[PDB]
Amino acid sequence: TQPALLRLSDHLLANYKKGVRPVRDWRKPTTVSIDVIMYAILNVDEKNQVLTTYIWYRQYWTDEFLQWTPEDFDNVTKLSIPTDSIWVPDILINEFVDVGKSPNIPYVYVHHRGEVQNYKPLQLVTACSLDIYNFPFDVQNCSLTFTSWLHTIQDINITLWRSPEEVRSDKSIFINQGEWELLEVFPQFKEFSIDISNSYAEMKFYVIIRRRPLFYAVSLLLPSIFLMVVDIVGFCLPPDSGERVSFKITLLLGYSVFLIIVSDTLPATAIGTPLIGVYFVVCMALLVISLAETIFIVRLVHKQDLQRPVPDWLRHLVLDRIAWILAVRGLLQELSSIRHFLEKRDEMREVARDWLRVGYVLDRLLFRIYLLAVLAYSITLVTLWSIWHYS
Amino acid sequence: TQPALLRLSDHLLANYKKGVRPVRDWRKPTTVSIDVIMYAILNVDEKNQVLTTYIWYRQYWTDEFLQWTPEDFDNVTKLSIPTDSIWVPDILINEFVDVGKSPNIPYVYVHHRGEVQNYKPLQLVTACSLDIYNFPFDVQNCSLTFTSWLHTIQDINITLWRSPEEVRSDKSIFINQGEWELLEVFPQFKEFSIDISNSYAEMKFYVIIRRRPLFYAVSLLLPSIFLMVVDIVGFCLPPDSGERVSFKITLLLGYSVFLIIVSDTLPATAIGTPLIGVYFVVCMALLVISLAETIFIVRLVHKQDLQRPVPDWLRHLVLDRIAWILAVRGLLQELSSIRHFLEKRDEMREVARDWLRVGYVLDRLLFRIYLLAVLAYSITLVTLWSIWHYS
Amino acid sequence: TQPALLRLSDHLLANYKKGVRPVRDWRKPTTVSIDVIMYAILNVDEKNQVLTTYIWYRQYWTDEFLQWTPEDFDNVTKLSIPTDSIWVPDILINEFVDVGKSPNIPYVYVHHRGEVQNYKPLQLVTACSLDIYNFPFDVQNCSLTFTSWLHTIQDINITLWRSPEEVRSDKSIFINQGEWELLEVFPQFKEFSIDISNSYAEMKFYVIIRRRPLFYAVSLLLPSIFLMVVDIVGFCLPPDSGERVSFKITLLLGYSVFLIIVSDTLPATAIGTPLIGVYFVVCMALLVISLAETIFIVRLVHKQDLQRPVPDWLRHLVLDRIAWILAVRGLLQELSSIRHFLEKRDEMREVARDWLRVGYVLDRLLFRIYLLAVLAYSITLVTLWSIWHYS
Amino acid sequence: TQPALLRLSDHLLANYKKGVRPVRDWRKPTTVSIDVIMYAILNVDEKNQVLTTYIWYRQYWTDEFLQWTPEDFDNVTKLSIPTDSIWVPDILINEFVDVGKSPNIPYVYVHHRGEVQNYKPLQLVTACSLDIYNFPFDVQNCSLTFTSWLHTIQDINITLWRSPEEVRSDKSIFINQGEWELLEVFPQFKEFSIDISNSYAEMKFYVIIRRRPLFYAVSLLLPSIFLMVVDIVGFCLPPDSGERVSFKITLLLGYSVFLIIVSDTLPATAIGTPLIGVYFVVCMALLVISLAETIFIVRLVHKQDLQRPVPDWLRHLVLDRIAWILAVRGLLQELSSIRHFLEKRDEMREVARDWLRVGYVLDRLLFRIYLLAVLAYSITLVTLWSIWHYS
Amino acid sequence: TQPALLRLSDHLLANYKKGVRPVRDWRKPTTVSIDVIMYAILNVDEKNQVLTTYIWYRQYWTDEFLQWTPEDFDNVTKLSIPTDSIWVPDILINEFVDVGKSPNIPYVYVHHRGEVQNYKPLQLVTACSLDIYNFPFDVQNCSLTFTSWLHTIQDINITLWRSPEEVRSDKSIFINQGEWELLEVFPQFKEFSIDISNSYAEMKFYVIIRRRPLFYAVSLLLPSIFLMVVDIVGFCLPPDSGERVSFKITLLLGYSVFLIIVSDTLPATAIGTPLIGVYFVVCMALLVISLAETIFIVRLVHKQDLQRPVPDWLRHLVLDRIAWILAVRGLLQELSSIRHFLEKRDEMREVARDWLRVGYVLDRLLFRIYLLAVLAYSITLVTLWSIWHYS
Ligand SMILES: *[C@@H]1O[C@H](CO)[C@@H](O[C@@H]2O[C@H](CO)[C@@H](O)[C@H](O)[C@H]2NC(C)=O)[C@H](O)[C@H]1NC(C)=O
Ligand SMILES: NCCc1c[nH]c2ccc(O)cc12
Ligand SMILES: NCCc1c[nH]c2ccc(O)cc12
Ligand SMILES: NCCc1c[nH]c2ccc(O)cc12
Ligand SMILES: NCCc1c[nH]c2ccc(O)cc12
Ligand SMILES: NCCc1c[nH]c2ccc(O)cc12
Repeated sequence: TQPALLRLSDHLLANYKKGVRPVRDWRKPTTVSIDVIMYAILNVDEKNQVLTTYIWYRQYWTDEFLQWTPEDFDNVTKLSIPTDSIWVPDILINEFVDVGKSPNIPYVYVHHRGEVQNYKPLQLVTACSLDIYNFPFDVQNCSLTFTSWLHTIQDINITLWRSPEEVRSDKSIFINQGEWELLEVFPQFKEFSIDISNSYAEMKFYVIIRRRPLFYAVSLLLPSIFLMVVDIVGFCLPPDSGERVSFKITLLLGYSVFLIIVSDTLPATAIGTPLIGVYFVVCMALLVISLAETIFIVRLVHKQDLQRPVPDWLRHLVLDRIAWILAVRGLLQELSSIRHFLEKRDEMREVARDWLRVGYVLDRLLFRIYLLAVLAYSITLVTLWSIWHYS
Repeated sequence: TQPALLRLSDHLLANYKKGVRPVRDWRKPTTVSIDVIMYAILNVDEKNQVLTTYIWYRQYWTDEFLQWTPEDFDNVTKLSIPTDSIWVPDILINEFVDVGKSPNIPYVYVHHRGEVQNYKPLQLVTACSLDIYNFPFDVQNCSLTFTSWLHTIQDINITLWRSPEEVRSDKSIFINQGEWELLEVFPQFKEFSIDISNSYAEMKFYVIIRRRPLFYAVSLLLPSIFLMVVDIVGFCLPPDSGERVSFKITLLLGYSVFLIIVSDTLPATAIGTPLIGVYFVVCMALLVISLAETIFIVRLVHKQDLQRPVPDWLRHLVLDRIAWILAVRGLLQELSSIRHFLEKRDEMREVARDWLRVGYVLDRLLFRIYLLAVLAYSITLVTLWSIWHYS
Repeated sequence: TQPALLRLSDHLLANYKKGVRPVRDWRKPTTVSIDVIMYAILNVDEKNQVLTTYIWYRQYWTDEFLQWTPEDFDNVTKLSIPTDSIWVPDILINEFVDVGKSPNIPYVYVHHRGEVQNYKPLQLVTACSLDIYNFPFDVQNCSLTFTSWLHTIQDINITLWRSPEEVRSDKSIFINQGEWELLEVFPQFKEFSIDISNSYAEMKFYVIIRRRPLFYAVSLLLPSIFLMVVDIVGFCLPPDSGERVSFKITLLLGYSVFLIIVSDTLPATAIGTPLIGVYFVVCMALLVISLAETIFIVRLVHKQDLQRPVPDWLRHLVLDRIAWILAVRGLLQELSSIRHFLEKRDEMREVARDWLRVGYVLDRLLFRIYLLAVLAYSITLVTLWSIWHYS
Repeated sequence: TQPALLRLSDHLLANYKKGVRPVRDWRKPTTVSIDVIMYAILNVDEKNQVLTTYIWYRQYWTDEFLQWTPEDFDNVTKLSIPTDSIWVPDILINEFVDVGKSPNIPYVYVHHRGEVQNYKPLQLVTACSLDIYNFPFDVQNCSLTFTSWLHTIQDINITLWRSPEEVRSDKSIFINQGEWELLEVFPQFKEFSIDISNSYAEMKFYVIIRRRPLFYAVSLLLPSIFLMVVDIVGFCLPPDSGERVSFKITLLLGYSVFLIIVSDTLPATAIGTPLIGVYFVVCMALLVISLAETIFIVRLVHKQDLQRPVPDWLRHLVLDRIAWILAVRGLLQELSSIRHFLEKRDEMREVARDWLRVGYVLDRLLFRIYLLAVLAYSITLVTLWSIWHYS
Repeated sequence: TQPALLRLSDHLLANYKKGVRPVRDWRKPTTVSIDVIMYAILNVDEKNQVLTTYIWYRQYWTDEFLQWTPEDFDNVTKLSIPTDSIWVPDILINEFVDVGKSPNIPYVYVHHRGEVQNYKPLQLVTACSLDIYNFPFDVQNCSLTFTSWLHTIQDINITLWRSPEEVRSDKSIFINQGEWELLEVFPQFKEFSIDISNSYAEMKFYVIIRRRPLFYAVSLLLPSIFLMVVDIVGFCLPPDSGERVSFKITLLLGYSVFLIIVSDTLPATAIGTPLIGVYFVVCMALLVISLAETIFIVRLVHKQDLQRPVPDWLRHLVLDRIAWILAVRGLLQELSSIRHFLEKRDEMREVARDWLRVGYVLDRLLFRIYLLAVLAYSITLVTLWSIWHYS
């Protein structure tokens, strides 16, 4: 006698004519209204200039083909019908490496005022620019864009639906102890035109994502502590001995092994320059210049050299002080010959005493240069931490 | 004359109207009833904060559009019809990296009471948090979530169908000799609301998965045995010789090679800190401080140094004791000169005898410090094993 | 006037009603009949506890909806119709990492007796347990399983169709010079029941796959030949010199480099323990205990030590024998002083002669221990080869 | 009373007959008109001779089945209908490794003049040849091709639609601070015929893509600065000592480690030869020839050798100058014997004085050879930079 | 008045009955006619015994359901209709790892004689055997196979359509400067039968693909040049000194590092044996036997040894020659004692003179053995190059 409410859906799906743009008047544009929220962001591999994310997407647009009345229809204000039989526009992410593995979920809402609602989960992995000027503290600024690809500015209207102050702080839905944390987003409207008389719609979502170097600080500052340890063990030894040389070549090789461990654990891109690794290579360069000085001291303690201290080295010293600062006859003859050979034997020692005073001064000079270099890098690190603390 | 039972399926599929929400009364919510079991869990790559699993999923929901009578229908209580022609809700896993490669299997059950049954195998690889505070013994706690994505709390009711005590212990179906073993799961009901007047359903499955370090114990405790072997071979040698130095630099390089073998075989994440590797780096730091002490002993056995034992080293010693604890004339002249040169020749030996007593005491002091460090780490390892044995 | 035979297919496809379970009587179960053959097996990556294969699958089941008569139909006993319009059950592989990239091939056979035939190529990559107790000779036992996922034991009957003796030896179709070779398979029937009054069908295919170590034998036995070469070059040298020490530290580092080359070329899993690498680490442990003995001999040739040979070393020796086994006065005074200093100069040599006899005996003792260890490992390797030759 | 404009779409979709080639006259070919723009190019992995890109594609073709009149149709000049119901040709990229993950976007334009418009985003990863003759400055020339795969030259006409001067410079739409930058493209028309009487259409897009070595210059020129540093520290030392040998073997090993760091960070292909790495291997070859010379000098300072300076070394020197350039008797006897033994003791020194003058000249000769080699490589590098600056 | 030609396609698609095997008489088999061409072959990763290719595929088969007349149909001899509405057989590649990412392109040709034409691009990555007996020159022989998977030998006839002499040389369509080049292909027909009374069709395409080692020759022959350089620097040094030992241990470690660089840049499979790397390991084995000889010479220059030259070493020498080839009394007493101690002091030198003549001869003997080994390997390399030049 009395059928169910499903015939009402037949009255919702009698003569719909799917495929046509749903408007009463054609020059009046239809209005879609969109919103986005970020549940949890996945990892950033960052080698391919790429980033991954997984967001929840809300939209609704006025369909105007469907009228419902509250009377005699058993008060079904909200009801779900499949999206494969109704109209849907094309809102797409751009600059993407591939489309995310998203489900279909064919259900959308219909109501009395005609508009159709849609919720969808979608993930996107896309190419975007990141700054690696400072490695442990990264800005990681990016921008996503949505557009009506096949429709124009008088075809589909873009509505953000929400006041930007509560868009600015959306931290109620976020996963704990993640590596990357978000601080604020910024919605704004633009337009891009390729040629004349063709203007298409564009919506953009500005994103600031931030990671803290809680793991990188302990694992990266302690190699600098090891640098200070090898610097202060390169301090108390006399420069004239070769034992510091035989230690420091193995120390340079072990330092290169430990730093290539750190740098292949964390490699960088071909676009940006990590200045921490650049300063590590500068330390390796200053250490091999120090090793050139070291083998100069190794050659300096030899007996045979032709070097000039009078014409120009005195000028360098003055410039430093100005800017920077019968058988008894045979018996006596043979014993005097023994005395002469013994005198030659301890005559060996006087040849190396003149050399030892010069190279120690030049070693202390280049040690002061390296100390000012380490102090300037410490000022640079404190300044970078203060700039990041300014935020 | 008499057709087959397939016309009965025509009576089951005459006027179904697929796509409408099947209810008699609209404000009365439909009830789905769900259950999950885990046949075998796949490997966890754990670098991407991700885990893989493969589970079997059971659900059934009251359709109410289909009535069957036991009389005159040849007693077909249970029969299979394809799922592409009937209604199905949307129950989805969240925080997933991609949807699993699952089959379609278009067959579902219909009965006399109206409800439709569904069995499906599904695998999911999803992002989840893991704790790497202690590397060989891992808690590996996680949580999965199912929800009605497009339906609300008065739309679809979630039913767990099974008493939680027999949910707590489900070990009848599990694969032997796997790396990861499960102990218990915990079903519970929650609700999340983003804004006002919008409350959606949520079901959560708590999972404890556990691996035993049967391979990691033998392969990780034996490097500590090698650490004790190199510690006790660093004990019996006299500190004044350079042979311990020339061995210990090669020993430190070989120890670094063997430990980078262990650590690139098992790397960690950028979020958590493996304290075993941290203690290995602490041992490398104490060994290079020991090497700084070692080259201090190498410089200590030289003849030329200006060090003060009287003003402050005696204060350090007191502080340690308080807190821690004619031709014959020419012949005689020349032979006396030979005696004088020979006296100088064995006068060389007395200059190095004063140094040798001090550095041995400081070496034994820092050896006691390292022994207390190894003993404290042994207490820490036994305490961690006891905490894991508490479970 | 006379149409073609395609109208016969219309008589085969007039009122089929796809989607219903095809039976005359419902409690009588339909019978599927299945068979499998393996054309070529792909590689096993074996790190993820996973294996890949590509097999050919034959099945046929009685449809009973389709009757053909040999009279007046131009003798079409066998004809092909698409499988998208007819019924098909669900026979699935389990414990799979993902479904194989298989084609569709929509053609199946129909005949006079009603049953429908199906041939399909399908590949599967699935998780399965492998034994790595012995690395070059692997058993590689596994089991695959097929089931009716949505049907019960009174719904679909499983038929193997072939006598198990000719299932046991199927080597006519196999690719030559592959790494993995199969020997026999074993078909058997089981049943698994999760809860009461619910019993589902199960078919299992037992598989023995085997690889020969023709590459691993030459590349793995020759490092043991190098171990015997370094053992016999560690034999003829006197232990008192440091030249064997300075060679053996570089030999241990080069041996570690060559063995990490072998072991990162062939790594193992986190579940099983490769005992060949375990014995390699045992050889490294015995070599560093030998190196501790070696530096004990290095300290043994020094002049200053306080060791006790009388109280306990004699007890150790007895235990080894029991279980294991005027101016002329000034001239004469000064020349006698020269004689005294020269007597002291060759008095240096007598202090080191007492030490040299003890450590050679202990070195030969630990060399006998290492020789018995290598001989026991040779017995173990011959025993393992004999156990594999037993098959 | 008055229906909407959707019935007009019914008048657009009444008797379309999708699947037929839309022409009035068959021998008159239909005309497609195409254009391409490059929004942002992705990274080039370049190991697989492959490159990735993401472009925007515009096309339109005359359909001629659809007539619209401006009168009485409410002025709908442009309207969107789905592309799944209308005709579309096959324009495909060739030599592709796989098809890009592109969306469907089922909407195309229809107008009064009959032609249908289509916009699509598509990415393609394809095999193409690149030149690695010079590593930091790469030409990276390539060519893409579009064709009508199933249609012939009298079937589909290809139209580029745009004047080639404004095709030549299209830099208004390009992403900033990318690694690869484009300069110009070149459109042209060709034709390929496999056999006789079969000629098919072809369109080709020539692409010049360019990367700047802003990261590679600083990271690659500074190893050459290190090469000059080790060259000038190999200058001031005397060749006769072994300290330069013991440094230079460790210097060669450290140089090989640093260069294998650079070369496994940036590897090359199996097709092209990177001449910078070739010159690095040439420097390693000249350094091991220098090391052979070095150990020749090491053997040169020994006392026992049989070498001929008279017959042929004088000829080599002339060729170099021409082209390149009672008891007292017992007392006296025994003291004369002491004099004879002391004379033998300082007779040791005269044997090594003759050798030292020759090898220094040959060392300076090969140092001049290496200096001319480094100077020629500097000329080569400046010439290559000038050729790239010519562009 | 006069409709278009699309109604003709309706006359082509009125009563087609898709899904039936199209024949007039059933026992007369339908004939497909196929051809293949290779545009460009992709890279071969060769670790997984796998190869990739991308080919163009041409086929046509007689449909016989469609008749066209040249009269009154406006001369449409060739026209395109979609392939989703017409019959298509199943021609598949076998032994494939996965199906290639191929497009759909739903357009096929129909004509007056009834047959339907099809062109398709398809790529396939498949498992196939390769020979690595000689590494730089590879045969790389393979075979592909096509078959009618679901049809028998009286169902579908295979036609190659082209004379085999012009199949033998098809080099008009091939990409320049690729790594792999093809020389000839060989078409032939076979048949495989699993059981009795079941014989299915098979077509096979034999492929010879060839790569030239233009990069491998320069990068692989120059390590052999380095082997000759280290061999000739191991020639001029005297064997009695330890300086050759201290160089050659570092030379062996550096040679192992350089060769593991070459061998992890180019690794091999677990099936085949690369004899170049085998000869490299043989050179390492002969060098460590040479190092055992070297440390035998190191022990040979010591003063304390008990070796027998008389009983058996003379027999070895004969076998080599046969097959291979008052106070004055106190003064005189004390000065004679000084003479005796001085006589003992230069009595040290005579003990080491007897040893030095033997080990040089044995060193030259093993050097001749290594020279014959290098000469035999040179003969082997020239012979392998001549065998490859025979082709
Ligand atoms: C299809 O082609 C045939 C072959 O040319 C056409 O037959 C001839 O067409 C010419 C062109 O006008 C006439 O002059 C001849 O008289 C035709 N032959 C005969 C026997 O009448 C045929 O007309 C073409 N079909 C159509 C529709 O034009
Ligand atoms: N799981 C319920 C879906 C859901 C809840 N809140 C949401 C907010 C936005 C969105 O796209 C989706 C949602
Ligand atoms: N072959 C059917 C497997 C099976 C048996 N019982 C089950 C229960 C739930 C489920 O998802 C699956 C199953
Ligand atoms: N994003 C809107 C589509 C669009 C704008 N400009 C374009 C240029 C070319 C093209 O294929 C497409 C477009
Ligand atoms: N543009 C069509 C390419 C093409 C030309 N001739 C061909 C022959 C065979 C084939 O598969 C493809 C082709
Ligand atoms: N070309 C058909 C291959 C084939 C021959 N015999 C078979 C038997 C079973 C099977 O799945 C496949 C086959």
